[PDB]
Amino acid sequence: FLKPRLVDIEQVSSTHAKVTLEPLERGFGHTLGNALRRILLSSMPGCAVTEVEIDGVLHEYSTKEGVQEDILEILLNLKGLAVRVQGKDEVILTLNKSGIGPVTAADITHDGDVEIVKPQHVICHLTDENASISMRIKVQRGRGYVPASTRIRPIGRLLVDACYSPVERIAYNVEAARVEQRTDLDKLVIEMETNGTIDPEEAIRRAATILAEQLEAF
Amino acid sequence: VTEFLKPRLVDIEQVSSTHAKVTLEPLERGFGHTLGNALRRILLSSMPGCAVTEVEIDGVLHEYSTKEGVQEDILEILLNLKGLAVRVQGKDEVILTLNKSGIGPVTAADITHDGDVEIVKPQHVICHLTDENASISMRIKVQRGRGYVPASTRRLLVDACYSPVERIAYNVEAARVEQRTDLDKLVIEMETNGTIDPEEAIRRAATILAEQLEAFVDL
Amino acid sequence: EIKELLKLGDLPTSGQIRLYDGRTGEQFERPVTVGYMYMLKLNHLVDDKM
Amino acid sequence: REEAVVWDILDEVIREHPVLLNRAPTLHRLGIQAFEPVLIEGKAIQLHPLV
Amino acid sequence: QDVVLGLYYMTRDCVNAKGEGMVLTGPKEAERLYRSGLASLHARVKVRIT
Amino acid sequence: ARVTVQDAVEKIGNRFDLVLVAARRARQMQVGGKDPLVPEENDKTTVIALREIEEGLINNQILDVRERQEQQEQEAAEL
Amino acid sequence: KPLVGTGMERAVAVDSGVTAVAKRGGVVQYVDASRIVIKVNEDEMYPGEAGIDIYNLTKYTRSNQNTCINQMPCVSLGEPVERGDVLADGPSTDLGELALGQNMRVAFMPWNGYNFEDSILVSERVVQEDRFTTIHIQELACVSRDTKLGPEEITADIPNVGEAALSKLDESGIVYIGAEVTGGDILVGKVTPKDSSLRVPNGVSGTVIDVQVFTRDGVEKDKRA
Repeated sequence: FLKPRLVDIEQVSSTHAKVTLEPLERGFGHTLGNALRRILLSSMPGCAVTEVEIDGVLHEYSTKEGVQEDILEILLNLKGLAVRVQGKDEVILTLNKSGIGPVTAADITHDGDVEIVKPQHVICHLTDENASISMRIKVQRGRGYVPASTRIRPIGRLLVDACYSPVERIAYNVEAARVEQRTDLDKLVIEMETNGTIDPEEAIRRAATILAEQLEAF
Repeated sequence: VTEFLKPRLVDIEQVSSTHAKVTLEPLERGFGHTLGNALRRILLSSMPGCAVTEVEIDGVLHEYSTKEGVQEDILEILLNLKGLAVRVQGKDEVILTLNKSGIGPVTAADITHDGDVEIVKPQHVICHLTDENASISMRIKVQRGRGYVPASTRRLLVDACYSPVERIAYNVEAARVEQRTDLDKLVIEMETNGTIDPEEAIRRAATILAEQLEAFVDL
Repeated sequence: EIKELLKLGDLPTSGQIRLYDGRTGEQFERPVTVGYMYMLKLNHLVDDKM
Repeated sequence: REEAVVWDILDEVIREHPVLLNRAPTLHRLGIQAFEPVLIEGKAIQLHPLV
Repeated sequence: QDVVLGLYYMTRDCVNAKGEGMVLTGPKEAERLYRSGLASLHARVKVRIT
Repeated sequence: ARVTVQDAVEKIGNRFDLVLVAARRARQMQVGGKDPLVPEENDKTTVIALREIEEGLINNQILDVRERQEQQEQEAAEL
Repeated sequence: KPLVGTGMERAVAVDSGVTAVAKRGGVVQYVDASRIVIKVNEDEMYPGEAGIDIYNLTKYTRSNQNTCINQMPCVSLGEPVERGDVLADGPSTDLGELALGQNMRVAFMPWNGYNFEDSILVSERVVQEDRFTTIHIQELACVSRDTKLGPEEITADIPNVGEAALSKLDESGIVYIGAEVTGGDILVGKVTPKDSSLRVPNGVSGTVIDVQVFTRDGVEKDKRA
């Protein structure tokens, strides 16, 4: 029984990559690929915005004079955000912007251990010469999907549903490997598509660790 | 964030021997299917074991033939030989002999013992002979392998049931922890051919899967 | 026209594609229909009827 | 107030206490049948596909 | 309408198979053979049954 | 611990007298301090009454004779 | 937008009245989340009383069926618009095109009986993306009649009820705008001469976004009003 090994990592794009597992015994390819796909899609840790505190907004069903979107759309845009904080498990960001122009993700005055992987992600549009917004973005780690109406105070906090799942599409593939004199040795190619806030090798290693921990029961 | 609900084998209650039904709970949401499918796929097609591969009957040279004094046909003899569960030591493959003469059923206890090679179910019948002058003698070939190798893949050809398991079928149903809504409760039902225990085969497959996932485990 | 428009991309002309099961990870042994249908949401919500 | 133990008491009053599920047009006598309840999270009464 | 379709697709034979002429030694072995992807669900075999 | 009661119906064959007999037994086991003759398995009184019917050591005649011997013992207990 | 349509969505969207269609073509001088300003071209201006035209969008308000009608802009700043074109889509519209639902990636197959008779099996990505999560603005009234023994007051103090339930209310008995009020809380504290305060119905969440107080003449006011 030969053991698989990470032999190749193709970072073909900024987000989606292609790891390669080789060699695999005949039949083990599909088993490991499906188990890793299920675990990666289900249980990978990530960071997403949880609470937003805009200064002049009391509830997420109002509007602010100067922005081009309702506060609900801004909350949806912040829900669609990516970040890869390193040491902390809960960080409060901030955003101050004035004048006409789109408010991208680059305008967040990120701290040292905050890495916005897509600075050009547009959040909202300001259509006034002198109209400033001040949102106190809160980011924390987690796992899976935790909606707002299920977790666990002031009337200035806007709760945002979070999706702590860096992965977006996992597709594996089993095919014959390049061994010198042998057949029935599979080569697994797990093509994953994250949002950039996780390293593919780290994701595969963590999925394997979770599977081994689960099988430690017997 | 990395805290996961660790399952424990709540009960390993077993039906009559080689029919144990394992049930562990509570699994994380979706992990029941993952564990069950992985264990089933490993136990079904990749397990070490020993089984009869080919048998050369002294008087039979064609699969569609009949020997006088034998109430069965050759196909039923091959089916009986396939169900012959055997256990072999470090020797990779050996040959047993089945000389028999006289009226009476031919069970698995009437085979050449060959020393270390042991039959786990000697009461398993093979042939019935209806004539005193009728005799049967064959040189069965038992080989050690991994999985299921049908005769269509490869001097009579017998399908090789290398895997010690006989029927594995998991079943995942919802179970609740004291506060969380939806979890999984893996219920594994396993039958073997007697050469190995079911609870032993489950941990054997778990070890096989765990050793595969050690090159890239965070430890 | 539908089949020609499907062939304009890289989709099968028959409309049906191969789907793999999400849990067992093995192929459904028949090509199944996959496409984009426009789903509504009628306001016969369960919470207004329970 | 729905404390943490009322659910642990509801599981004891409902263990083997059947309920009658009746559809609106009760044409024949099989339109009213009795089932042993199983508590689920949601708001929809699950019904066995055979009946 | 769905159990009927399942049992009609399961209990039906076509004249070809992944493995057709093979002879099986029990329903449990038939399930093991099918779930392993070694023989199609619509084979034409001779299983020994009790 | 109970799905269908066909065997208990076989024990007392009316399927309507069974309901009344089980009701009397379960009411004796619930309001009265009487104890089950079979080991209860965290079940309700009705299931235990039906199970005692299916175990064979209860019916209308048995319930009546038990109640009557208890009544005569109670009458004698006044002294 | 519906991927497969009929081309009648344009007429239904424009000629319904829920979307703000431009009256005279021009250029968007100032686009806001609740206001659109059109600088009409000089050929479309009258000699007297020319100026410009202002479109006041209709923000979150209650419909007859307790749904939400909310016009939102579809044009960008400094974008040349022509006469009779959509400037802001109403409820369930996309660039002046009637869009009543979402394009779901369906697959016709039996799946373990969870779509047995006519049921649907919806993936969790659909609820993660909030594609079908809708808003339901509903109004709750608390009238104050003057029955026998005297009229009724709207004070924030309620007998036999602690301050935990009265935390959300202000000093005048009316809940603050923006409260995350759930089922069973207090919205308006109304007392009956010897409690009949308005409470949110059972099992319904919410977020107060409007409080309007109508006081009959003769009563001066309450400070919240």
